[PDB]
Amino acid sequence: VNQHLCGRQLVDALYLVCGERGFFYTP
Amino acid sequence: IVEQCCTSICSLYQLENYCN
Repeated sequence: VNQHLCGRQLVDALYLVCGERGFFYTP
Repeated sequence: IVEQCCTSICSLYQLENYCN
């Protein structure tokens, strides 16, 4: 429900905020 | 992340603290 859309927004934001550095996603 | 940025609204620095 809310967590899936929130995590999608989260991943899309981390991509930008990190750039070529990369990020880790742990729900 | 899903506990501190999903309930509240994280800023750009809080999201940058999750940068690998």
